Amino acid sequence: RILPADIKREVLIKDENAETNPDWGFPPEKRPIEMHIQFGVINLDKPPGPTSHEVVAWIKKILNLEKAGHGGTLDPKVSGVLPVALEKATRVVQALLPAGKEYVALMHLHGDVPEDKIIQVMKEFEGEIIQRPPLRSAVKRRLRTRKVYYIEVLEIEGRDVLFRVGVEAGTYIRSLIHHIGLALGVGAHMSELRRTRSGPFKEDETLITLHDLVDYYYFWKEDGIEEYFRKAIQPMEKAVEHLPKVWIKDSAVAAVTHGADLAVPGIAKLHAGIKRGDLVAIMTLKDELVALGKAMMTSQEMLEKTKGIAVDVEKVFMPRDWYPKLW
Amino acid sequence: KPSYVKFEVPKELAEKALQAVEIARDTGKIRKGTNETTKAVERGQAKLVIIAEDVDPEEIVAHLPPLCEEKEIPYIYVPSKKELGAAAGIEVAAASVAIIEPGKARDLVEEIAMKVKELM
Amino acid sequence: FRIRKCPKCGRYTLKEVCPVCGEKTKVAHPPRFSPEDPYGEYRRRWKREVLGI
RNA sequence: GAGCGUGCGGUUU
RNA sequence: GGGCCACGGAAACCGCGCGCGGUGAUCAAUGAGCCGCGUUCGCUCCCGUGGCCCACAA
Ligand SMILES: [K+]
Repeated sequence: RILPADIKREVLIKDENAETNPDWGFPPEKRPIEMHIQFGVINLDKPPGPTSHEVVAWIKKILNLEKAGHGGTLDPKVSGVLPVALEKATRVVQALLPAGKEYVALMHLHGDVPEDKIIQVMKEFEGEIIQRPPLRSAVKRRLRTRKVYYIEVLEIEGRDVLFRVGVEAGTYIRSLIHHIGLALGVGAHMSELRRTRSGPFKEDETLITLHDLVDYYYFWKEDGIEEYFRKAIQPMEKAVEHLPKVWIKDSAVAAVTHGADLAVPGIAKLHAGIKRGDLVAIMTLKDELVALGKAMMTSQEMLEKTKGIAVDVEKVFMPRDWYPKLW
Repeated sequence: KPSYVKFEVPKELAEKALQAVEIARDTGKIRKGTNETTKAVERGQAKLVIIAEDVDPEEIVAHLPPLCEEKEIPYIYVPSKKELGAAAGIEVAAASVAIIEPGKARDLVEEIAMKVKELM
Repeated sequence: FRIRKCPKCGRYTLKEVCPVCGEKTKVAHPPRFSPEDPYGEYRRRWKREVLGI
């Protein structure tokens, strides 16, 4: 059931007295709709048929967007969770692409095998696997190792095996089913695949179909009803829910957006358990995504110290004029 | 039952619908399948449209009732798409069916049309 | 497409009735979409009626 | 340019 | 100098697949075969050019 991105995180307080000025910045649900889109992500339920790239080309043209990027590419026949980051939020996909995924798969066995055996053998595939990317591949076809975090068999009906699988980014599911078939001797192929999760993007109420997406867009554009399309688009902050965070004081925000590295005296709060080199999200006290960065200290060091660079600022999402240049 | 099903249809009326398609097939002209049925309505050649109650996903046929009301063409439902397929003379299910020429079933069609009028 | 899921439970299954909740299951994959979207207008009229809008 | 992400593979320049 | 942001680091045709329009099938009507037309996302490094800042939070 568990991906690495599921870990419990304790929020620790550095400066209890830090307050945020309501005149500064735009917390997610306070963004006018147009700004909301500018900094938005769609939790798309990809239909079977088109490629992932086509689906985004349609989204851009129908929603009148200059740019949008999707996370891990789903195959033409595969449905399910496809995060689509829009416009100024496009670069957050980088927090997603490397995160863990979950699939529901239907495997067809080429020969009869007792149900007990199937479960036995599939259980043995949890852990590391070695694979080479297939011919139909966007990536170098060289040997590599990847984690299967879990396999759960849901149902067996004769030669059909329905299962959930949690995997590291870049794990090829056809290949995995082929090797399960060989371990069983009888052989197997994949007949159906659906992505049920990518990092923080799951099958919940935020998951939206193309139909609902374009329909809600038209309810907004042509009927003047903002509500539905508003819920169709998630704040870019969602794409960062699985990441360790550090929350910063109002007086550090503009500096960080100008490419200042984050020093310890700018920190108001942080998650427990941050290690050096870890990817972190830098947040305002209003829970706005400021920037992505790399930890230079551990959680306890940031907490214990009064000076020094806490986080190397590498990707800045928040515009420079949302907070005043307080330095 | 599905949100595209606008009104309740009694079993007797539903059976009359499946019989009307049976007759209109060999003695008149029907169109079978959602694309063919939809074209018929846009072309204004449909006399009656028959929609299966068990279409999943809904979106396959969901657009028909509003498009029918737009073109002023009567529509009615039947419980089963497999059964509606059989009636259409195909060995596969059919989500919707149009009657273009009623044939030996003109009066049955006109009867169906006037009781769904009260249900509308 | 053989994969189904219960609209209530959320459970993935091959069966017509959920082995967990007991509800009638639906096909797991979303409907196919055309960029041309010929009946969007009429589908939207149905959806507007559904949504109380 | 070198890589990544379940999808792309050609032919000119 | 450095950090950050932006822009650029190929175009035009072709195929498979998928769609639309047309026609509509000896168990694919939730669309066979055929015709015509459509149809492919970004990110990370790095390098180049330009912009904003140099900010231990005061
Ligand atoms: K994968």
